[PDB]
Amino acid sequence: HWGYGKHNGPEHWHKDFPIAKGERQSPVDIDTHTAKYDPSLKPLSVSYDQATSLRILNNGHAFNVEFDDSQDKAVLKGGPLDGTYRLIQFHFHWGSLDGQGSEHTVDKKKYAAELHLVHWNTKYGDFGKAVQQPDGLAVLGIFLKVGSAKPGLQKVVDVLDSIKTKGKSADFTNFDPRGLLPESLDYWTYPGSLTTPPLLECVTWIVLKEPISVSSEQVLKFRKLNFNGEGEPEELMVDNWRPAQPLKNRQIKASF
Ligand SMILES: O=S([O-])[O-]
Ligand SMILES: [Zn+2]
Repeated sequence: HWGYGKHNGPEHWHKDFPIAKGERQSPVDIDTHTAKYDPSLKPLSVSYDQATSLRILNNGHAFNVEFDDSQDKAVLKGGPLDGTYRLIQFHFHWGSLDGQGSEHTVDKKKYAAELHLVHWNTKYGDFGKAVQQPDGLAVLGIFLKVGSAKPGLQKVVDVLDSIKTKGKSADFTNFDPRGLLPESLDYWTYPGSLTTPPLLECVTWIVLKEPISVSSEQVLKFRKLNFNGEGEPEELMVDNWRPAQPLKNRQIKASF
């Protein structure tokens, strides 16, 4: 099965998912001198006051915080988006070391981790239908740098103990995604895909300029998770990041 090891790593995915070599693959390197300031791009609109977190799950490649997406409770609009995108889940990508973890890179600079807030276009009625469309998904990308602790993240840090191995889930209600957002909403956008199999090219990437800082110890607990199921040989959940893919003439636009 696909994973991040030498035998089932990103360099092998193409065999099972040929799209791996597609035209709008993610992630990419964000070259700051090359991105284009586009003045016709609107401010992002993040309405998360009504978000309904449900549970946290270890799915073997990361941990997903899942939300009730049966109604327009936590949504994203504006920016380069047309229509309403409902928040479904959020997860991270992190490294074995603080000098790596992020998927996206800024001027070839890698951050300690990358937060992904996954949203789906509501005119397609369900997540499953949306991944089949060019504009089915909106993914908010936030970088993590090691510094001071992030208040807002501790609730997550605390439950990781209960979902140590693959297939474990925990109740995780009343969690507010707002405590994960940076002050500024300045962004870069490009059309890309899912960063994990099936790597479908259904994403409008929205990558935030301003990183959020988290402490060493916060980051250390992510690294305690296991890719493996319970009663199996232990394999620490580390470096679950896909390297940068060719931009192939796509244009990266900037809101600033
Ligand atoms: O949401 S991204 O990792 O496919
Ligand atoms: Zn992701």
